Amino acid sequence: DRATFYLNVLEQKQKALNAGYILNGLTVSIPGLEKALQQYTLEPS
Amino acid sequence: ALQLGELKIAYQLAVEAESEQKWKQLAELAISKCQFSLAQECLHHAQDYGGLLLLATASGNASMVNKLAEGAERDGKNNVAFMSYFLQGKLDACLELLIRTGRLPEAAFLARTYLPSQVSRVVKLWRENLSKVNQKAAESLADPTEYENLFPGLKE
Amino acid sequence: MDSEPPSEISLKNDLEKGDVKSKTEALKKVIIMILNGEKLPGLLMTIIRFVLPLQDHTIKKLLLVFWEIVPKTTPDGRLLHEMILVCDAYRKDLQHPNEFIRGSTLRFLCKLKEAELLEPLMPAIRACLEHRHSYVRRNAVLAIYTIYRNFEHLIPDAPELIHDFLVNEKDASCKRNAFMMLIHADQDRALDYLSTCIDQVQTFGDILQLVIVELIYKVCHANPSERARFIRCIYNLLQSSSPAVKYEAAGTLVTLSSAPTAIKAAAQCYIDLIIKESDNNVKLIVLDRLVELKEHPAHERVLQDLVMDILRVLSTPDLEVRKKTLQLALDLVSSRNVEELVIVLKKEVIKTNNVSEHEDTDKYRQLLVRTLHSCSVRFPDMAANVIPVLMEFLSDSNEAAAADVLEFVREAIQRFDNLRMLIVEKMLEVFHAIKSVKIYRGALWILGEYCSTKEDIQSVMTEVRRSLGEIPIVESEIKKEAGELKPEEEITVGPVQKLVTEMGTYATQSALSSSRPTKKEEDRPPLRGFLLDGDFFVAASLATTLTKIALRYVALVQEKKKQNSFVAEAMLLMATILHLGKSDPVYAEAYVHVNQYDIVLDVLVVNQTSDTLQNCTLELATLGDLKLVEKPSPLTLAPHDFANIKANVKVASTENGIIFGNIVYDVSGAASDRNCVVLSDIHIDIMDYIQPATCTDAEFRQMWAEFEWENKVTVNTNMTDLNDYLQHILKSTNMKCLTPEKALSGYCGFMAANLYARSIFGEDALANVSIEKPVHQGPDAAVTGHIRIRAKSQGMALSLGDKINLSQKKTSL
Amino acid sequence: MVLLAAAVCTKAGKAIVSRQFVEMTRTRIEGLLAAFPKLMNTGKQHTFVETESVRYVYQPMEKLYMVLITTKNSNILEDLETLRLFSRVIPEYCRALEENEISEHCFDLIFAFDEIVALGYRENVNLAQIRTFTE
Amino acid sequence: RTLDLPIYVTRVKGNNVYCLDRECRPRVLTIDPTEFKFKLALINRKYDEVLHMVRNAKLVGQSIIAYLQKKGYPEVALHFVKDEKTRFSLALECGNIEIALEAAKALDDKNCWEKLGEVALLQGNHQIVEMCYQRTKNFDKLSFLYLITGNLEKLRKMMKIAEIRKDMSGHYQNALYLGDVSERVRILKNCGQKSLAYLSAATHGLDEEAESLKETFDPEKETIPDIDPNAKLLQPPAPIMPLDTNWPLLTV
Repeated sequence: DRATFYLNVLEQKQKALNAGYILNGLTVSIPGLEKALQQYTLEPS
Repeated sequence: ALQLGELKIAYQLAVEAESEQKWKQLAELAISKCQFSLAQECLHHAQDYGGLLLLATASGNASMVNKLAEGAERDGKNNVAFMSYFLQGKLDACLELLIRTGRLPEAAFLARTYLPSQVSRVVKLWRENLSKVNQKAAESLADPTEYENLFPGLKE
Repeated sequence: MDSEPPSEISLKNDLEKGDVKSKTEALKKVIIMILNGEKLPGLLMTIIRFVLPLQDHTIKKLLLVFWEIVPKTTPDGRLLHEMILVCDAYRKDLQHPNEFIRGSTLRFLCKLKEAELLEPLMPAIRACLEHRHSYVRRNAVLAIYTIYRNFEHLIPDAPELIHDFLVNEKDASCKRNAFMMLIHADQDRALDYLSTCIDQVQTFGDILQLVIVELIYKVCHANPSERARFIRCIYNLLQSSSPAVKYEAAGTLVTLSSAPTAIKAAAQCYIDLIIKESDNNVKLIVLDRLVELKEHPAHERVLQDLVMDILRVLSTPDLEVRKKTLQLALDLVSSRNVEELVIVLKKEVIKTNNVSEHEDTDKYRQLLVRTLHSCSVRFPDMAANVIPVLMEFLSDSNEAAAADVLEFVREAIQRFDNLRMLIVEKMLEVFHAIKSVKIYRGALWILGEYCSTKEDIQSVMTEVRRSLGEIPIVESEIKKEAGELKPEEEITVGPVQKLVTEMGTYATQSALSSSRPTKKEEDRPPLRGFLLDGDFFVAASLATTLTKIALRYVALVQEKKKQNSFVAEAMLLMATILHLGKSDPVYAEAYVHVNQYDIVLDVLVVNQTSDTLQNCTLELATLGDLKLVEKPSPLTLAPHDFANIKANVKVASTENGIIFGNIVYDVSGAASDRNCVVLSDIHIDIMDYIQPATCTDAEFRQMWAEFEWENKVTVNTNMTDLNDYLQHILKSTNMKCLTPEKALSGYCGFMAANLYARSIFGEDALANVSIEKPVHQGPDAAVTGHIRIRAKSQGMALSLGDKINLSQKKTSL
Repeated sequence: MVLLAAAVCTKAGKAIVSRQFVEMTRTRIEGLLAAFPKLMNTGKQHTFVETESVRYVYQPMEKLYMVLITTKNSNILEDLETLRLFSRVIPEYCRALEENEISEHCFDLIFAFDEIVALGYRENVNLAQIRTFTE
Repeated sequence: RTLDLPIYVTRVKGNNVYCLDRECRPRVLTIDPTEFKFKLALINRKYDEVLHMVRNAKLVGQSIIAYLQKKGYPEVALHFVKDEKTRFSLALECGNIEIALEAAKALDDKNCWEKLGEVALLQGNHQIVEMCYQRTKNFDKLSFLYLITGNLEKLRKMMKIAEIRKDMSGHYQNALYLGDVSERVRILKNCGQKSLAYLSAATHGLDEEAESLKETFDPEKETIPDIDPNAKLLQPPAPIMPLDTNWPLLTV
C-alpha cells in the first residue's frame, strides 16, 4: 500500500511531492534523549 | 491418420509450426511409402538437422539443404554442413563453414582445390591464428618459411 | 575371545592338551582373532598335528574353516607344497563315508583360487559326485565352477570327473534340485538345459537358472523367482507413462519407507496421478493415464470425488500426508492451481461459520486471507468468489479477526479497481471494537478508497478515531488512504472533504474532524506525512492523487508469483520454504611435481655428514586429513648420499592421533634415542583439513539466521571479482563461491558470493565476499572487498577472512 | 562373489564373528560391521538399507545385528532367504544373539557361513545339515 | 637443506647462515652451489652446464625433469622431454606435431592423437592429420576433410570404414565429394535407407542403381521432394593435382 503510493509518486508523478517530502529524509519524530534516565533507574534493580 | 496412411490429414493434425514429435513420426512414415515429398516437409517442421540433411543432400543442386545446415556450419556440425554446400561443383558456403568453426586450415585447403586463388587470404588469416595459438617453430607468418604455405607456394 | 590380538602363546598350549574340547576351542579362538584381523602363524604345527586324517568332523570342520581365510599366509606347520597340510590327508577327508567331512573338504578346497592346491581340488569333486542332499549337488555345481575359475578355463575343468567337472550344472536342470553355477563362461549345453528346467524347476534353483537366462513367452510358470522376473518383463511390454498402476512392484515398495507416514503420502501421490492426466499447468501435475479412473460422470455412483475430498486437507490426516495431499488436490482439479486452491482456502481461512478454522493468532489468520485473495489476483473468476467470503471472515468481529481480513482485502482493491465497491459497508462494521493496529489500518483503507460507494464515513471512522488500541502503523496506512474517490459523495456529518481534512490530520497535521484522530505521529522513521499532505491535488478524486494510487496496483500483479500473491495455501507453503534443497642428522630439499596427473612430493634426502646414518628408513606420515598415498621407499640417507625419493601425497583422509601440523616427514637412521626424526619438506596448511561443501541461497540464508556473521574484515586484492583470485584462494581453504546476495543496479552492484563449506573441525564455514568495486561516486574504499565471514563458532571464519588475499608458492632447485 | 561377507555383528563397534569366503575382507569386515550396524545399519527398521555404497540386510537381536552384506545383487528374494536360513541356524549355535556366546561359537557360526554362502553364492542350510559338520 | 628442529635464522653474515631457536640451540648451514648453480646456469641459457649440475640433492621432480618443459618456443623444453606428457607438450608449443604423435602414442591415448591431429592441420599438411584421425577413429571428420584437402583416393578409404559405423555424416559425405554418387547408394542400401539411396543415385543419372534400391525395397521413385530427385549432381572433383595432404611446408 505504502509502496504503491511511494512508488507511484516517484515513478509516475512530478516528484514535487517527493522533493518536498525529503528535507534530509529525517525520522518521524524528534524526542529528547530518553535513554540516559531510563538506564539510571534500570541498572540497580 | 498415420495408420490410415493419410499423410495429409496427419500433416494438418501435426500442424506445420512445432509438434516435432508428430512430425518425426510422420516423416518416417512418409519415407516408408517412398513419398519423399511429404517427408522433406515433415523433417523441416521436425527440424532434425542430421536426418533432414540425409534426405535433403541427395539433391545434386542443393535445393533445400542449406537452411537445415546453416547452423551446422558454426555448431561444429561441419560434416552436416559440407555435404549441403558442395553438391554441384559450387562452393555455396563450403569455405565459410570451415572459417566459422575455427577450422581455418581446412578453408585454405578448400580454396586451393577449386582455385579462384582465394587461398592467399585464408592462409594468412590461418597463419596469424597459428602465431596466437602458440606455435613458434611452425609459427606461420611468412609466405612459405614458417610451416604452411600461402598461395604463391601453392598451385592448381 | 571377542578380539584379543596377544593370546597366541596360550592358544598353542590349548591347541594340544589331550582334551579334544580344548583343541577345538583353541582352533576356534584362532579363527575369531584372524577374522577380526590379528596374529596367527605361531601356532601352525600344533594346529595341524591332531586333526589331519580323522573322519571326526568337528576338528576337521574347524581346520577346513581356517583354510579359506588365511591358508596362504600361515606357513610354520604348512610351508609350500602341492599336497600341503591343507590337503594331503584331506584326500581321506574327501573320501570318508560321512558326507559332511567330504562335503566340507570339497567345499573349501575348490573354493580357493590357490595354485598350490590346484591339483588337490580337481579330483576333490569326487566328495560330492554322489549327492546325498540338495546341499551335496549344489555344493558340487558351485565347486566345479570355482575350479573353472581357478585357472582351469580349458580341459582341467569342463567335462566330467566320473559325473561332474563342469556338468553338475547340466545335471541339476533335469535333477530334483536345481542350482546353476553356470552364470558365466560355462557349458553351452547346460545353458540350454536350464531353459528346459524353467518348466521342471526347483524354486531356489529357479533363481540360479533365472540370473543366467531371463524373459519368458508365458504368463509365468510358477514360484517367487519367475514371478520377480516377470514384473521386469511386464514393464518392458508397456513402459508408456510410468507403470501407472504398479504391477508386482507394490509388495517390496511399502517396506521401502517403513517409517511410517511417508508410505501413505507416497501412496496418495500415485493414487492421485492415476486418477487422470489433466492439463498439467502450475500445480495441475497429474501424469499417468488419461482414463483409467476417469473424472466426473454424473451417473457414477458413489463417485470419484469422495476420494478427491481427502486430498483437500487442513491436516485431516497427519502433516506429512497433509503436505502431499494439499498439492494432490491442486494437481487433479484446478484451472491451474487457482480453482481448487480457492475452494481449499475457503475451508482453511477464518470464518464465523466454523470456529475450527478461525483462530485468534493474527499472522496465520492474515496469511490465510492473503492466500484466498491471491487466487483472485491470479484468475478473475476467483475475485467474485473471494469478496463475499472475505466479508464472512470479517463477521467474526474480534478486533484482530476484522483486522487481518481488512488488511488483505484492501490490497485486492488496489488490484481490483471499483469492483469491490460492495464490500465497504461490510468492512466498516468491525472497526469499532478495536485493540490493535491492523483493524484500523485496513478499515481506514477500505472505507477511504470506497468513499463514492458509501456516505457513512464520519460516523464509522469517528468512533475509532477517538478510541484506542495500538496505533503506530495505522498512521501510515490512513495517511495515504482516507480521502479517496469522488470529491463530495459522502456525508453523515462529514462529507468526503472532512475526510481529506482528517486524512491530512492523521498523516501529520492537526484538525478537528472525526472528533480528532487517534495518533498523528507516523510509523517507521522514513515514511512521514508530507508526500500525501502535498498530494490530494484534486480533493480525494480519481485523477492523480491518493485515489489514483489506491485504485492502482504497484508494478505487475498477476499469478502466484508472489506479486500481490502468496503462492498457494498458506499452511502447505511453510513446509516448502523449510526445504532448503541443499546439495640422527638429516637434510631435506623438496618441491611438488606432477607428471601424467600423478601428484607427488619430491624429496631429496641428503646426508651432508661423514657420520654413519645406516638403519636409514623413509616414511611420509598420515597426520590427520593429510595422507601418504605411498611413502618414499628407498633405504637412503647413508654416508654422503644424495638421493631423490618420492613421497606421493593425498589431501583427504580421516584424523590420526599424531600431530596435526604442516606435513610430517620422517627419516630414520642410526641413533637409539632419536632413532626417528621428524624434519620438514615445504608448506602445507591447517586449511586442508576443511572439507568443501556448497550451499544454495536458501541454505545460506538459513545458516545466516542460524548463527552470526557480523565479523568482517576487508581483505586486500579483492579488487577483482568473485571469479578470479578469490575463488581460487577460497578453494584452497576448501570453500567455494556459490549463489549471490546482491541487488545490482546503477548505484548497487557489489559482487556478492555466498560461500559454504562443512569443515572437519566440528563447524561449517560460510562467508559472503562483497567486492566494493565502484558503482558510485563515493565507493567504500574503492576496489578491494570486504568479506563478512563466519563459521559455526567462527573459528574457521578467520580462515576465510585471510585466505582470499593472496597465496602462492614456487621453488626451482 | 556377489556376497562380500556374511557377518554377525555386535553394535559394540566390532564384528563379533564373520566370514570371508575367499581372502578379501579380513580387517575390512570389522570396520564395516562396527560403524554401520550401530545405527541399525543406518536403517529405520527396514530389512534393506544401503550405506557407503554397500547393501546391508539385517535383523536386530538385542545389541547385536545379524548382517548380510552385498554390493551387487542377483535377485530380491534370495538375499533375505540366506539371511533367514542363517537366522534358523544361529540360535541352535548361540541361543539368540549375544556377544560373549557368539564369540565362543566362532567355529560353529563360521562354518555355517561357509556352508550357507559358498564363494558369495547363496547355498541353503538347515539345522540337521549343520550337525554332520560339527560331529 | 632441512634441519631436524624448528629454528629462527640468527642472520646471514658470510656464506653461512646461522640459526638459534627459542631454547637457543644452534644450527649452521653453508650456502651451497647446488640449487643455486643449476638455475644460475639455466637463466643464462646453458643446458650443457646444467647436465652436470643435475644431482640428487636438488633433482626434485619439477625444477630439472619437468620444469624444463615450460617455454612456448621450446629451449628448456628441448632439454627435458623424458616424460611422455612433457614430450606431448613440447610438440604443441613448437607447432610440429611429428613428436606429438609419438608422445601421444606413449601416453597410450586417442585424445592426444585427435588434438595433435588438429594442431597438424593447423601447421598445414593433412597426411599427418589422416593418420592420427584414422586411429582416433574419426573417419567421418576425415571424410569431411578430404575434398577440402582435394584427395579422392583417401576420401574413398574413409567412406568404407565409416560405412560400417553407419556414420551418416561420414560415409555419406564422400559420394557427394567425388563427381559420381554411387558410394552412398550402396552404404544406404546396407543402412536400409532405400529412399535416400535412390534420390542420391537418381540425381546423378544413376537411375538404374536408384531403381535397384526401389526394387529391392519399397518402390515409388516418381515423387518430387523439396529437393530434386533426378537433376544432375555432377561436380568436377578437386582441380588440384597436388593435394593438401601434400600441402607444402618448410617448417622453422
